[PDB]
Amino acid sequence: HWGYGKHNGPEHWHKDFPIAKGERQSPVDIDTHTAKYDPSLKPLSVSYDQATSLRILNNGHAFNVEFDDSQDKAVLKGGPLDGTYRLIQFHFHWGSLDGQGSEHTVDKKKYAAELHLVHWNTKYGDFGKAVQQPDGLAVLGIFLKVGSAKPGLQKVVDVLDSIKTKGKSADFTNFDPRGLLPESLDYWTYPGSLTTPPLLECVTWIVLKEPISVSSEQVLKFRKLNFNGEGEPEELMVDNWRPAQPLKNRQIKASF
Ligand SMILES: Cc1cc(C)[n+](CCc2c[nH]cn2)c(C)c1
Ligand SMILES: [Hg+2]
Ligand SMILES: [Zn+2]
Repeated sequence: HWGYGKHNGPEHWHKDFPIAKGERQSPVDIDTHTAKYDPSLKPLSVSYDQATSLRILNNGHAFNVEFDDSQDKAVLKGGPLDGTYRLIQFHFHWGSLDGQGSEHTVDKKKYAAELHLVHWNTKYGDFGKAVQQPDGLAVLGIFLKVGSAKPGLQKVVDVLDSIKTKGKSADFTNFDPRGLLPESLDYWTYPGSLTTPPLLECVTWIVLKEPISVSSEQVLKFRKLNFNGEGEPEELMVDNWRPAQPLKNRQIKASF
C-alpha cells in the first residue's frame, strides 16, 4: 500500500488514487508575491479552550492526536470559513534533515516540519460525510523551524517512546493544542485536498505565516518513530511529506 518510499511514494499514488493529478491538490507552493491580501476575510477564530484529546496513534505514516469531536469543544470559524468546523485530530510531517519536512512551501522554502490540525464542517454530521463535500474540511497548517524548544509540544515528545511502531497507541487525555500555536494568526488561504491518500479535494487550507520553533532534540525524537510494525525491519519515520503540487488556476489569499 501507499507510503513515502521509492516504490509506494507520492509519485505512485495516482495509480490507486487518480485525484492525485486533480484540479485542487495539496500541498502547493505559496508564492508570497502572487498571493493577494483579501479585505473580505473576516477575522479567524480558533477556540481550543474546551478541547478533549483522547489518544495518540502511530498509524504507520505519522502519529495522530485524536480529539472527542462529538461536541463543539475545539472549533475553527471565521476567516475564509462559513459555519463551524470541529477538531478531530492533529499530526505532523517532517524530514530526515532540517532543510526539508514541510508540505507547503513559502517562496519555495521548505521548513523542518509541518503541523496539521484537521477540522470538519459540522453541517455534514460526521467526518466521513464531510470528506464527501467540497467545503467539508478546514485544515490549519503551521510550519515548524528548529530553534528554541516548543513547551506545548513536550507532552507529545514524551509519549512517542510508547508508540514507536505502526499500530501502537497510547492514552493522551487533557492535552491543550493552544500550546502549539504561534503568537500571530496571519495566514494564507486556498482551496485544496488531503495531502495523503485518498487525496480528497475537500479542504479549505489555512496556512499560518509565522512558524513555531521547536528544539533540535524535539525533532530528533520525531525521527526515532518507525514506519514498520513491531518486530519488523526498522524503517525510520522520516520524510513523510508530499511535495508541492501544481496550483492550476487557484488563488492564494493573504489575511494581512
Ligand atoms: C492527512 C490526513 C488526515 C485525515 C483525517 N485523513 C482521513 C481522510 C479519510 C478518507 N477516508 C476516510 N477518512 C487522511 C486520508 C489524511
Ligand atoms: Hg470533497
Ligand atoms: Zn497532514
